[PDB]
Amino acid sequence: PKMKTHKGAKKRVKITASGKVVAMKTGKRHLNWQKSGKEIRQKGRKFVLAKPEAERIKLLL
Amino acid sequence: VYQIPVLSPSGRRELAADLPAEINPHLLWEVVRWQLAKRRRGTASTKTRGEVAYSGRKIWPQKHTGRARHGDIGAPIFVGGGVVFGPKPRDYSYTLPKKVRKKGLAMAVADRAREGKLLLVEAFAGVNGKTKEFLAWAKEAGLDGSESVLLVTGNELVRRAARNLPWVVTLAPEGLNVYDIVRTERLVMDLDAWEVFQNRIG
Amino acid sequence: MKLSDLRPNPGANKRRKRVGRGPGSGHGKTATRGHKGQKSRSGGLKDPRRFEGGRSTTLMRLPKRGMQGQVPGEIKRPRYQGVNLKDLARFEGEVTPELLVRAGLLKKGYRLKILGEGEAKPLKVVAHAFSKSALEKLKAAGGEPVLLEA
Amino acid sequence: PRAKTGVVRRRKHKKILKLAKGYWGLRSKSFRKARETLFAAGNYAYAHRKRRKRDFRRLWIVRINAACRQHGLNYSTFIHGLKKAGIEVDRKNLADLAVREPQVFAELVERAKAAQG
RNA sequence: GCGGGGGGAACCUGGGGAACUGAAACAUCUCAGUACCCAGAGGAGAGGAAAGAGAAAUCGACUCCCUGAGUAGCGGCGAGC
RNA sequence: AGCUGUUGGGAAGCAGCGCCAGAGAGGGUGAAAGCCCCGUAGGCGAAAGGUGGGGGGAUAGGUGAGGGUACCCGAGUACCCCGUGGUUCGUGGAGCCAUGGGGGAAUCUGGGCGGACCACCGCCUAAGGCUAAGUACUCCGGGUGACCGAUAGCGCACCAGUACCGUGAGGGAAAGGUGAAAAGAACCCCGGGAGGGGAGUGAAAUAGAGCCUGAAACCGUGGGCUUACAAGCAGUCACGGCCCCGCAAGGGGUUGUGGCGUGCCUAUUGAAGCAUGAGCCGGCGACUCACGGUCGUGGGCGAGCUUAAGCCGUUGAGGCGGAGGCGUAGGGAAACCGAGUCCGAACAGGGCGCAAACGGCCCGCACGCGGGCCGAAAAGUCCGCGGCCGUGGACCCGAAACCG
RNA sequence: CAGGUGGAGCCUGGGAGUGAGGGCGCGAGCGAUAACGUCCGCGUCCGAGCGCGGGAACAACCGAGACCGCCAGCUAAGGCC
RNA sequence: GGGGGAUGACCCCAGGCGGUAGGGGAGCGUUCCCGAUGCCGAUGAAGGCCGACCCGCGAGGGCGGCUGGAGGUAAGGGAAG
RNA sequence: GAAGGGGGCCUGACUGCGAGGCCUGCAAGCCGAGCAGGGGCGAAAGCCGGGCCUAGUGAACCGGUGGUCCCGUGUGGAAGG
Ligand SMILES: [Mg+2]
Ligand SMILES: [Mg+2]
Ligand SMILES: [Mg+2]
Ligand SMILES: [Mg+2]
Ligand SMILES: [Mg+2]
Ligand SMILES: [Mg+2]
Ligand SMILES: [Mg+2]
Ligand SMILES: [Mg+2]
Ligand SMILES: [Mg+2]
Ligand SMILES: [Mg+2]
Ligand SMILES: [Mg+2]
Ligand SMILES: [Mg+2]
Ligand SMILES: [Mg+2]
Ligand SMILES: [Mg+2]
Ligand SMILES: [Mg+2]
Ligand SMILES: [Mg+2]
Ligand SMILES: [Mg+2]
Ligand SMILES: [Mg+2]
Ligand SMILES: [Mg+2]
Ligand SMILES: [Mg+2]
Ligand SMILES: [Mg+2]
Ligand SMILES: [Mg+2]
Ligand SMILES: [Mg+2]
Ligand SMILES: [Mg+2]
Ligand SMILES: [Mg+2]
Ligand SMILES: [Mg+2]
Ligand SMILES: [Mg+2]
Ligand SMILES: [Mg+2]
Ligand SMILES: [Mg+2]
Ligand SMILES: [Mg+2]
Ligand SMILES: [Mg+2]
Ligand SMILES: [Mg+2]
Ligand SMILES: [Mg+2]
Ligand SMILES: [Mg+2]
Ligand SMILES: [Mg+2]
Ligand SMILES: [Mg+2]
Ligand SMILES: [Mg+2]
Ligand SMILES: [Mg+2]
Ligand SMILES: [Mg+2]
Ligand SMILES: [Mg+2]
Ligand SMILES: [Mg+2]
Ligand SMILES: [Mg+2]
Ligand SMILES: [Mg+2]
Ligand SMILES: [Mg+2]
Ligand SMILES: [Mg+2]
Ligand SMILES: [Mg+2]
Ligand SMILES: [Mg+2]
Ligand SMILES: [Mg+2]
Ligand SMILES: [Mg+2]
Ligand SMILES: [Mg+2]
Ligand SMILES: [Mg+2]
Ligand SMILES: [Mg+2]
Ligand SMILES: [Mg+2]
Ligand SMILES: [Mg+2]
Ligand SMILES: [Mg+2]
Ligand SMILES: [Mg+2]
Ligand SMILES: [Mg+2]
Ligand SMILES: [Mg+2]
Ligand SMILES: [Mg+2]
Ligand SMILES: [Mg+2]
Ligand SMILES: [Mg+2]
Ligand SMILES: [Mg+2]
Ligand SMILES: [Mg+2]
Ligand SMILES: [Mg+2]
Ligand SMILES: [Mg+2]
Ligand SMILES: [Mg+2]
Ligand SMILES: [Mg+2]
Ligand SMILES: [Mg+2]
Ligand SMILES: [Mg+2]
Ligand SMILES: [Mg+2]
Ligand SMILES: [Mg+2]
Ligand SMILES: [Mg+2]
Ligand SMILES: [Mg+2]
Ligand SMILES: [Mg+2]
Ligand SMILES: [Mg+2]
Ligand SMILES: [Mg+2]
Ligand SMILES: [Mg+2]
Ligand SMILES: [Mg+2]
Ligand SMILES: [Mg+2]
Ligand SMILES: [Mg+2]
Ligand SMILES: [Mg+2]
Ligand SMILES: [Mg+2]
Ligand SMILES: [Mg+2]
Ligand SMILES: [Mg+2]
Ligand SMILES: [Mg+2]
Ligand SMILES: [Mg+2]
Ligand SMILES: [Mg+2]
Ligand SMILES: [Mg+2]
Ligand SMILES: [Mg+2]
Ligand SMILES: [Mg+2]
Ligand SMILES: [Mg+2]
Ligand SMILES: [Mg+2]
Ligand SMILES: [Mg+2]
Ligand SMILES: [Mg+2]
Ligand SMILES: [Mg+2]
Ligand SMILES: [Mg+2]
Ligand SMILES: [Mg+2]
Ligand SMILES: [Mg+2]
Ligand SMILES: [Mg+2]
Ligand SMILES: [Mg+2]
Ligand SMILES: [Mg+2]
Ligand SMILES: [Mg+2]
Ligand SMILES: [Mg+2]
Ligand SMILES: [Mg+2]
Ligand SMILES: [Mg+2]
Ligand SMILES: [Mg+2]
Ligand SMILES: [Mg+2]
Ligand SMILES: [Mg+2]
Ligand SMILES: [Mg+2]
Ligand SMILES: [Mg+2]
Ligand SMILES: [Mg+2]
Ligand SMILES: [Mg+2]
Ligand SMILES: [Mg+2]
Ligand SMILES: [Mg+2]
Ligand SMILES: [Mg+2]
Ligand SMILES: [Mg+2]
Ligand SMILES: [Mg+2]
Ligand SMILES: [Mg+2]
Ligand SMILES: [Mg+2]
Ligand SMILES: [Mg+2]
Ligand SMILES: [Mg+2]
Ligand SMILES: [Mg+2]
Ligand SMILES: [Mg+2]
Ligand SMILES: [Mg+2]
Ligand SMILES: [Mg+2]
Ligand SMILES: [Mg+2]
Ligand SMILES: [Mg+2]
Ligand SMILES: [Mg+2]
Ligand SMILES: [Mg+2]
Ligand SMILES: [Mg+2]
Ligand SMILES: [Mg+2]
Ligand SMILES: [Mg+2]
Ligand SMILES: [Mg+2]
Ligand SMILES: [Mg+2]
Ligand SMILES: [Mg+2]
Ligand SMILES: [Mg+2]
Ligand SMILES: [Mg+2]
Ligand SMILES: [Mg+2]
Ligand SMILES: [Mg+2]
Ligand SMILES: [Mg+2]
Ligand SMILES: [Mg+2]
Ligand SMILES: [Mg+2]
Ligand SMILES: [Mg+2]
Ligand SMILES: [Mg+2]
Ligand SMILES: [Mg+2]
Ligand SMILES: [Mg+2]
Ligand SMILES: [Mg+2]
Ligand SMILES: [Mg+2]
Ligand SMILES: [Mg+2]
Ligand SMILES: [Mg+2]
Ligand SMILES: [Mg+2]
Ligand SMILES: [Mg+2]
Ligand SMILES: [Mg+2]
Ligand SMILES: [Mg+2]
Ligand SMILES: [Mg+2]
Ligand SMILES: [Mg+2]
Ligand SMILES: [Mg+2]
Ligand SMILES: [Mg+2]
Ligand SMILES: [Mg+2]
Ligand SMILES: [Mg+2]
Ligand SMILES: [Mg+2]
Ligand SMILES: [Mg+2]
Ligand SMILES: [Mg+2]
Ligand SMILES: [Mg+2]
Ligand SMILES: [Mg+2]
Ligand SMILES: [Mg+2]
Ligand SMILES: [Mg+2]
Ligand SMILES: [Mg+2]
Ligand SMILES: [Mg+2]
Ligand SMILES: [Mg+2]
Ligand SMILES: [Mg+2]
Ligand SMILES: [Mg+2]
Ligand SMILES: [Mg+2]
Ligand SMILES: [Mg+2]
Ligand SMILES: [Mg+2]
Ligand SMILES: [Mg+2]
Ligand SMILES: [Mg+2]
Ligand SMILES: [Mg+2]
Ligand SMILES: [Mg+2]
Ligand SMILES: [Mg+2]
Ligand SMILES: [Mg+2]
Ligand SMILES: [Mg+2]
Ligand SMILES: [Mg+2]
Ligand SMILES: [Mg+2]
Ligand SMILES: [Mg+2]
Ligand SMILES: [Mg+2]
Ligand SMILES: [Mg+2]
Ligand SMILES: [Mg+2]
Ligand SMILES: [Mg+2]
Ligand SMILES: [Mg+2]
Ligand SMILES: [Mg+2]
Ligand SMILES: [Mg+2]
Ligand SMILES: [Mg+2]
Ligand SMILES: [Mg+2]
Ligand SMILES: [Mg+2]
Ligand SMILES: [Mg+2]
Ligand SMILES: [Mg+2]
Ligand SMILES: [Mg+2]
Ligand SMILES: [Mg+2]
Ligand SMILES: [Mg+2]
Ligand SMILES: [Mg+2]
Ligand SMILES: [Mg+2]
Ligand SMILES: [Mg+2]
Repeated sequence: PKMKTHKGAKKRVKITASGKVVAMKTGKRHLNWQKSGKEIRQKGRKFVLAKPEAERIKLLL
Repeated sequence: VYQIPVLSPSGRRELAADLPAEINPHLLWEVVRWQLAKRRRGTASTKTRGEVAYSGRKIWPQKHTGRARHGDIGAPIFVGGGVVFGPKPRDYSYTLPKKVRKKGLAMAVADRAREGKLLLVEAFAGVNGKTKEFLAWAKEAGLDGSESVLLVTGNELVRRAARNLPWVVTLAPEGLNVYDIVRTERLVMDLDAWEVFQNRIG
Repeated sequence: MKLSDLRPNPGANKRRKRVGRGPGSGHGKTATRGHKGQKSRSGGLKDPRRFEGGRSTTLMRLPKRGMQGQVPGEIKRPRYQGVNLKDLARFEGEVTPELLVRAGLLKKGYRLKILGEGEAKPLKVVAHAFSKSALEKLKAAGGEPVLLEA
Repeated sequence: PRAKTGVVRRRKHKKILKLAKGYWGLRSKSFRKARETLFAAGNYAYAHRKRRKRDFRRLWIVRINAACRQHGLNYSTFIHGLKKAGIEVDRKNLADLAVREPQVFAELVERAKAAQG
């Protein structure tokens, strides 16, 4: 039957125009009473590598 | 292809047709595959170990019996047991691209014209649905039953007349299909049937 | 042309891979599954795209796309679809969001918004919204109304 | 359509059972014991074809090393003789010559020790 | 006086209603309102003529198919639904 | 609408001249028949019973405007609260519909709903009931099959839910075929019969009823070669003998001696292994299908590609159907903007994004240009094929168990 | 920076199997300067070369990488009563 | 692989060609469908039993004899119990 | 030739970023010039995005708290995000 999109994946991952899988950055909202401002600041998105191939495959649809 | 011979009681004129230049034997084959696929009845079935008649009871203990090791006798290892991966009813049809159905129908006719085995005719004259009457007209037209003919006409009576000839497959104009063209050596339509076929393509 | 003449082109019809037959077939006995355990077993493995063998997977990243929706559901609101100037450069006469569907660019559920990329044309273009770049690009040639009725 | 085993299996069994003609006991009656035996016979022949070449040369040598031992000579030297004598003949196989053509062998014995004595 | 009673392959509605299994353990969740038990109906049964939909000054009973859509959402926000 | 001749046990085969066809589907007839038989195309047919959704006809029933009055408009109901179910909603901001418990109205200025609540703006009139058709199924009858063909197909082609097993619920098999025709072997001989031998029937009797074909394991009788001082996975390579075929050279069979030689499968670092499995033979026995996905590949059409359900048509004829889907724009949680966008105070920086490929014919200066044309090719999309994946029993067999 | 055209290298993608190794040499730890012990490192072979020669016989020591045929020749290890 | 323009399946030339798990490529055969209102078939179908013969590397395909006594099915394709 | 000891002012235990790399199966971990804002110390050159360095640590989910633009299920709010 129709395959099912993985809502866990859809809620925390985005596929870009060129088929890249772009996720947020781990480890910045829970224990930072003081990590370097450089640390907490360097939290934009990143690109998963050769294994978004798998993430891609559970969103397809 | 343009050199197609019309046939009137006045004289064997010549009609010019658009008909594609070259044919695509693959596309032609693809249409035939489809035509014969869809008409498939898909009516072959078998019973799985769950659909067989036998009880679900385990046949012997499982240990110390000195015998082998089994559950129910409906298992495929057993003679008279279920059938693994056997056939079930299924639909062999698919939806071949319409733009392709056209093409193939066109090319199929073309190919016939390209070899001159195509012929348009008018009103016949050997109508009033009687095979002997048609058979008489057919003669005066060249069709001597030396090669198979696909007779395409809307006229009910002409078809009645030809139907029974072992060398004639007769068909209505809206029934034009490529498989029937390719089975039959000659292609014989009337004008009120070339018109419909003409509007089918394009 | 003849029935014994049809056939297709080389490929198009490959020969299925009949494995688990006899040796020198290439794939006999172990039927290409190679001895093994779980994967070679019938039902086989869990699901490679997710399962990582017991360790936490990459369900360890935190959703951002905050705003996942709540229970009454998606909120109705006008969806705008952008079509470029280069795209409608093929038309001459009018150009209405209605016509642009038939053409195969608009899509029926969306309102019209023409965008920059492309060069403008001296025609009357009816839409719901115009891009900065687009409003300018064509103001130098043709005229264009904004929509908001019914 | 259902393609039953039909006739195919009996045929393959007949083919091999025929190759196993004359074997001992079941090795010629049971398709299985027959096929096992043929495996063996298949490798033996192959190996024994490569060593039939050995077994003959071996024989030729013994035959020679005896005919020229009649004329006071080690096979080992005899061969060295012909090597230097330029005589790349003998082809060891051709020492039925030493048996069919004794005088022709004797003359070779002479040309043999003639060089390097 | 009239009627009921009991039976029928499957199909239908109602009253009840599991577990294995899945979650690579497990309890919420799943399997599943399934299997099954009971009552009732008929050639079908249910449903049906808005105290309805839900953003369009919109549509108009019910049933059924295609689509909408694996969307909207639900979810130890896990499996999955 | 067909007769003759011919071979044959048998003609429908072959041959010679014909004929029908709205009928050349098919099945029979001694073998292979349009025209012999039964049918087929095309027509026709109900006294009686059933049906009758179609045509007709009845009957029930139905149909007014304005003004005033405020009479009626479904109660343990709405409503609220507690406990739960249903919905995609698992207590969630939790509405809606349902309701076990408590409290408990109103009658158009009344009440319910639009996802807590309030306002506003709208929708609808709860607590009575019925309602064809489009839908589901297949005990039953029929028609079709790139469905099975007696280990298959239903468990059952055969007096099978039988024999048989079980206290019972229940379980549950095996088992088809002489011949065209019984013409199914009078009589005689051996025998108590059984059986056989002649005779006889037959085209055939190793078609004789334990009957079509009659494979293999397995058991015999006869013949050739071979063997009682030799020892081994039984073979193999050599030579030699003896037997057979052939003019011939050559080959077939057997085996005396010599050389070489650790079964098959499985599982293992490693097996002849004293590790697993197998007495042998025959038959059955395991990578599938659907729907999605992702690649590749054969084609169609390409800024487009394609229909779904249905409708019409149909000697196994196709066509229509544009709802819809994918693609043509991305970036952002979003508002939003957009070839850009997001972070940002930034006109830093960076993230993720946009950039028409060839030939050739036209021209602005000539060897391209600059942009266009003519069609090669192609983003994309559609169908087929193949690999693989997701979900399903998902390669087949096997538990200990759990629950009704 | 040069040589090196190789079943070399690199890039994008489809399909995998393996994730139980073992002997030997050399270098260490553990052990007893024990184990056909055990754990690493660098090599090699067996694995998959239980094919061929030598080592009496013998997966991994020596020789040597078996496409097929020959009643031809040269050799390797090892041998030549 | 490089040649000789036959462009294959031709002749040259030179190289590679042990192999388990596995990847890839070509083929053989079985059942069924189109090819079939056809063709083979009683002067003998399928199946069976021989063969020292022919073709193919091989899976196999022929051919001939005996048995059998009514079916079988090319070339080229298509689908799988 | 300070990273050690003493004192003076100060809070860069900054905000917005980040070329390029280290490491690396993933996810992480690490170093970092430079630009901008607004600063600190210094005459200046300049240094400053904690500590001579290498341990002092915890993905995601679920919630709490303070902000802020953003969404707010007919609409304005509100609930909740
Ligand atoms: Mg710190
Ligand atoms: Mg059963
Ligand atoms: Mg039963
Ligand atoms: Mg069962
Ligand atoms: Mg049971
Ligand atoms: Mg036993
Ligand atoms: Mg049975
Ligand atoms: Mg069965
Ligand atoms: Mg398919
Ligand atoms: Mg279809
Ligand atoms: Mg259709
Ligand atoms: Mg006909
Ligand atoms: Mg293949
Ligand atoms: Mg392979
Ligand atoms: Mg292999
Ligand atoms: Mg594999
Ligand atoms: Mg195994
Ligand atoms: Mg293992
Ligand atoms: Mg194992
Ligand atoms: Mg299983
Ligand atoms: Mg499993
Ligand atoms: Mg753990
Ligand atoms: Mg089989
Ligand atoms: Mg022999
Ligand atoms: Mg040699
Ligand atoms: Mg020499
Ligand atoms: Mg009743
Ligand atoms: Mg009843
Ligand atoms: Mg009852
Ligand atoms: Mg119920
Ligand atoms: Mg129920
Ligand atoms: Mg009840
Ligand atoms: Mg219930
Ligand atoms: Mg449970
Ligand atoms: Mg699962
Ligand atoms: Mg579980
Ligand atoms: Mg589990
Ligand atoms: Mg457990
Ligand atoms: Mg449920
Ligand atoms: Mg009942
Ligand atoms: Mg009905
Ligand atoms: Mg009804
Ligand atoms: Mg009702
Ligand atoms: Mg009403
Ligand atoms: Mg109404
Ligand atoms: Mg939440
Ligand atoms: Mg559910
Ligand atoms: Mg006669
Ligand atoms: Mg006759
Ligand atoms: Mg005739
Ligand atoms: Mg007919
Ligand atoms: Mg006969
Ligand atoms: Mg017959
Ligand atoms: Mg005939
Ligand atoms: Mg014939
Ligand atoms: Mg007939
Ligand atoms: Mg005749
Ligand atoms: Mg009729
Ligand atoms: Mg009558
Ligand atoms: Mg009638
Ligand atoms: Mg009547
Ligand atoms: Mg009526
Ligand atoms: Mg009426
Ligand atoms: Mg009236
Ligand atoms: Mg009134
Ligand atoms: Mg009034
Ligand atoms: Mg009311
Ligand atoms: Mg309420
Ligand atoms: Mg309330
Ligand atoms: Mg409540
Ligand atoms: Mg609930
Ligand atoms: Mg919860
Ligand atoms: Mg919630
Ligand atoms: Mg709720
Ligand atoms: Mg609830
Ligand atoms: Mg409310
Ligand atoms: Mg309520
Ligand atoms: Mg209540
Ligand atoms: Mg009111
Ligand atoms: Mg409402
Ligand atoms: Mg609201
Ligand atoms: Mg409340
Ligand atoms: Mg309403
Ligand atoms: Mg009512
Ligand atoms: Mg009703
Ligand atoms: Mg029936
Ligand atoms: Mg069959
Ligand atoms: Mg049959
Ligand atoms: Mg039987
Ligand atoms: Mg049976
Ligand atoms: Mg049989
Ligand atoms: Mg039945
Ligand atoms: Mg049975
Ligand atoms: Mg019976
Ligand atoms: Mg009993
Ligand atoms: Mg009994
Ligand atoms: Mg029988
Ligand atoms: Mg009979
Ligand atoms: Mg008969
Ligand atoms: Mg007597
Ligand atoms: Mg007798
Ligand atoms: Mg007799
Ligand atoms: Mg006679
Ligand atoms: Mg006879
Ligand atoms: Mg007799
Ligand atoms: Mg016989
Ligand atoms: Mg017999
Ligand atoms: Mg017979
Ligand atoms: Mg018998
Ligand atoms: Mg017969
Ligand atoms: Mg018999
Ligand atoms: Mg004997
Ligand atoms: Mg002695
Ligand atoms: Mg002796
Ligand atoms: Mg002995
Ligand atoms: Mg021996
Ligand atoms: Mg001999
Ligand atoms: Mg001989
Ligand atoms: Mg010996
Ligand atoms: Mg021997
Ligand atoms: Mg020996
Ligand atoms: Mg084992
Ligand atoms: Mg072991
Ligand atoms: Mg072991
Ligand atoms: Mg033993
Ligand atoms: Mg043991
Ligand atoms: Mg053993
Ligand atoms: Mg074991
Ligand atoms: Mg085994
Ligand atoms: Mg045993
Ligand atoms: Mg036994
Ligand atoms: Mg067998
Ligand atoms: Mg698929
Ligand atoms: Mg695919
Ligand atoms: Mg119709
Ligand atoms: Mg897509
Ligand atoms: Mg967008
Ligand atoms: Mg987005
Ligand atoms: Mg901002
Ligand atoms: Mg901004
Ligand atoms: Mg910028
Ligand atoms: Mg960029
Ligand atoms: Mg193209
Ligand atoms: Mg394409
Ligand atoms: Mg599978
Ligand atoms: Mg089982
Ligand atoms: Mg119980
Ligand atoms: Mg270099
Ligand atoms: Mg390599
Ligand atoms: Mg690569
Ligand atoms: Mg891959
Ligand atoms: Mg492991
Ligand atoms: Mg390990
Ligand atoms: Mg190790
Ligand atoms: Mg190793
Ligand atoms: Mg090693
Ligand atoms: Mg050793
Ligand atoms: Mg040493
Ligand atoms: Mg040691
Ligand atoms: Mg060891
Ligand atoms: Mg070494
Ligand atoms: Mg291994
Ligand atoms: Mg070795
Ligand atoms: Mg090696
Ligand atoms: Mg060994
Ligand atoms: Mg050895
Ligand atoms: Mg040795
Ligand atoms: Mg050795
Ligand atoms: Mg080699
Ligand atoms: Mg070599
Ligand atoms: Mg030498
Ligand atoms: Mg030496
Ligand atoms: Mg020695
Ligand atoms: Mg070439
Ligand atoms: Mg070569
Ligand atoms: Mg190889
Ligand atoms: Mg390849
Ligand atoms: Mg084949
Ligand atoms: Mg046919
Ligand atoms: Mg004939
Ligand atoms: Mg005859
Ligand atoms: Mg014969
Ligand atoms: Mg057959
Ligand atoms: Mg043969
Ligand atoms: Mg035969
Ligand atoms: Mg005969
Ligand atoms: Mg055939
Ligand atoms: Mg055949
Ligand atoms: Mg074929
Ligand atoms: Mg099978
Ligand atoms: Mg200090
Ligand atoms: Mg200080
Ligand atoms: Mg970086
Ligand atoms: Mg750290
Ligand atoms: Mg520190
Ligand atoms: Mg969790
Ligand atoms: Mg929160
Ligand atoms: Mg949160
Ligand atoms: Mg707002
Ligand atoms: Mg709403
Ligand atoms: Mg609101
Ligand atoms: Mg909050
Ligand atoms: Mg907030």
